[PDB]
Amino acid sequence: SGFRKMAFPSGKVEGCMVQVTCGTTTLNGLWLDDVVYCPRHVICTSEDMLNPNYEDLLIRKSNHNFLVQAGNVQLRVIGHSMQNCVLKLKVDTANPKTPKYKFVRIQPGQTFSVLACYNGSPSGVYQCAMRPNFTIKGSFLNGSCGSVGFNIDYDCVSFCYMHHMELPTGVHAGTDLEGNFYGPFVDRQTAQAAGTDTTITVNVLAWLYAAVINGDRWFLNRFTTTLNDFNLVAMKYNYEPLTQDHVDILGPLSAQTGIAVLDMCASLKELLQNGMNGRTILGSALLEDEFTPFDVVRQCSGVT
Amino acid sequence: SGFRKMAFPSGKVEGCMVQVTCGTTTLNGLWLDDVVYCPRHVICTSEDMLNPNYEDLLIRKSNHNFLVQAGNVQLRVIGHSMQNCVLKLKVDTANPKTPKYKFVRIQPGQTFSVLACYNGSPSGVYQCAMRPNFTIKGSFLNGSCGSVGFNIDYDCVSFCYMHHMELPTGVHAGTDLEGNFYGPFVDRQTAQAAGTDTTITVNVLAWLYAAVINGDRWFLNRFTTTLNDFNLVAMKYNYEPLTQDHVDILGPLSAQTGIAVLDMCASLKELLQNGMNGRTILGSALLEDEFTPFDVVRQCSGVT
Ligand SMILES: Cc1ccncc1NC(=O)CNC(=O)Cc1cccnc1
Ligand SMILES: Cc1ccncc1NC(=O)CNC(=O)Cc1cccnc1
Repeated sequence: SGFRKMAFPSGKVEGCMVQVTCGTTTLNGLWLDDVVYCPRHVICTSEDMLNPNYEDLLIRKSNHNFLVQAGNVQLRVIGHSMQNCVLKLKVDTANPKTPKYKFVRIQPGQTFSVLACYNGSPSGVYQCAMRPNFTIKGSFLNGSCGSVGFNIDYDCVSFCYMHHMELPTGVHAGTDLEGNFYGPFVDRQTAQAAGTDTTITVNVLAWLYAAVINGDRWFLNRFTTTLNDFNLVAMKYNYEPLTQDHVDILGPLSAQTGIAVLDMCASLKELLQNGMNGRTILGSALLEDEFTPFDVVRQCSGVT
Repeated sequence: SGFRKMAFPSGKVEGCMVQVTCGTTTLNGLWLDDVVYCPRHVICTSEDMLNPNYEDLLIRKSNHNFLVQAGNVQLRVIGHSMQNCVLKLKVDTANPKTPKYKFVRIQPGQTFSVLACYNGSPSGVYQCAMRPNFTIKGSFLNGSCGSVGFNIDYDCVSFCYMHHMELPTGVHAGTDLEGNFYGPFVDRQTAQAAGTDTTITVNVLAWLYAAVINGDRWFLNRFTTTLNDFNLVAMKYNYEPLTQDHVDILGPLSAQTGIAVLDMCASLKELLQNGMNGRTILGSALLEDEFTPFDVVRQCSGVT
C-alpha cells in the first residue's frame, strides 16, 4: 500500500545523455545509435534568441563546431542536420548503451518522467504531465535544455519530450524527438503566454480510485451523476471535459474497486463544490491530476 | 525555475538489484561487491512472520537454499550470515556494476530516493523522507521488500534504507544496510503502532525558501518571531521544534534570498494560524516537508 508520485527508473536514459557545445552555448544531447539529438538553439547566443533565423545561423556551423562529450570522452561529429527544432548530429560511434527505443508524440494529460541534466550529467528524475495548454511544469535551470521526457514499457524507452524553453511565466515548453513543439510555442525569446491550465479530469478520477485502493475513502458520497451534468460542473472549475473514452479507460479501476465511474464523478463534483475542508487525500490537500489511469494500474499492481 | 519533488538518477542502484528467493518467498536483494544484502524475513513463510525465531529458522537454511538471480543469470552463494535484520549472502562473483558506495544511517527529517523493485526488477523511483516517528510513507506492494533508499554525492551512492515491513496503518518500516531498524519496529507481523507523525519544520522552511526563489511570494508577511515564540506555535501544530542548528543549516538560503530565517519562521507561523485560504505554494495546498535545506540548494543550483 501507499501511493507515490513515481518516475520510471532512469538508468536506460542516463546511458544516453551527452554534453553538446556550440561556441559558448552548452546544453544536453540524447545519444541513440549514431545520432545525438539536441535543441537547435545550441547554435544561438542569448542575443540570437531574441529573433533567431536558424537556417542562416546554421550555415555558419560545420560538423567540427559541435562538440559532443559522453562522460569525459569526445565523440566525432560526421554529419549534422536540422529537423524542425532539433539538431541531429551524426557521430562515428553508435552509443553502446542505446536501449530499445521509440519516438512518440504524446497527447495532453499524458504523464512522463524527466531526467533533468546539466552538462550532459543527470541531476534528478521527476514525473511530469503534458498540461492541457501544452506546457509542462518542470524544474529546469540554465543548461537543462536537451533534458528529455520518457516512458518505459518493460525494456523499450518511448522518448516523448525534449526541453527547450522556459516561458516568462516560469512554465516550460519543448518538443517531441522529431523537433516539433508541443503546443504553439516557438524557440524564440519572445512573448509567449500559455493558455488556461485546466485540470486533467480523467487523471484526477484515476487518482481518486488509487486513494480508495489505498484506504483513503472519506470523500466517497451517496451520489451519482451523468457525463453531461458532471461536465457542466467541470467547465465551471476549469476541469477538462470527461468523454466516454475516459470512462472506458477508467473501467478496470471501476471494476477493481466496485465504484462506478459516474459515482466517482459525483464524488469529485462534491469535492469541487464543497472543498476538502482541511482534509487530505493520499497526503495531498488538492486533487492530483498527474497520474494517468495507466499509471494508477501500474503502481497499484507493481509493473516492472 | 520550477521546483519539483525530485529523486536521484537511479541507474547506479538499478545495476545492483537482484532477486532473492528462499523456499516460496521471493524479494529483492542489493548486490554490492561479492555480497547480496536482503531482509532476513526472506526465510519466513507468511505464517512464520507472526512470531519468527530467526536464528532457529536460519539453522534449516544452507547456501544452496538462497536463490540469487541477477537479470536472468543465477549467482552462486558461497556463504550466508545474519547481521541484525539483514542477511548477507556472499556470492562467488563481485557485481561488475558496483558503484562507489557507503552505508549510512540517516536521522529523522532526512530525505532519500527509493528504487521500488519486484522480483529484482526496478518499477519506479520516488523521493521519501525518514519521518520523525521513524516510519516512511512509501509505495510498496507484496514483493517490494529489499528495495533500497539512497542518496548520491556525485558518484558515491550512500545507501540508507532497505524496505522490510508495512505496519497495519499502511506506513512503512525498514532498516539501514547494517540491518538495524529505524525506530522501534521489528520484523514481526504484530501490533506496531507508529508515534506522532510531526511535520519536519526545517524542511518546510527550506521549501518556503525554494518557493520565494521560484516566484511564489504571497505568503511573505511583515512579521518576525524568535525561536522560542515560533516553537510554542510549532508544538501546537505538531511541528518539530526548530533548533539553532536548523537556523544555521538554513543560512545559505537566507543569504540567497535576503530573508532572515526568523522572518521566514514568522511567515510559517502565520500560515499555520491562518491557513492557505485556498491558495497554493509551489503547486501544493499543504506545507511540504520532504525537501531538506540541502535538497533545495542542490535543485536550485543544478548539482549533478
Ligand atoms: C532560461 C531557461 C531556463 C530553463 N529552461 C530553458 C531556458 N531557456 C529559455 O527559455 C531561452 N534560452 C535562453 O535564454 C538561454 C539560451 C541562450 C543561447 C541559446 N539557447 C538558449
Ligand atoms: C505486506 C507488505 C507490503 C509491503 N511491504 C511489506 C509488506 N510485508 C510485511 O509487512 C510483512 N510480511 C508479509 O506479510 C509477507 C512476508 C511473508 C513471508 C516472509 N516475509 C514477508
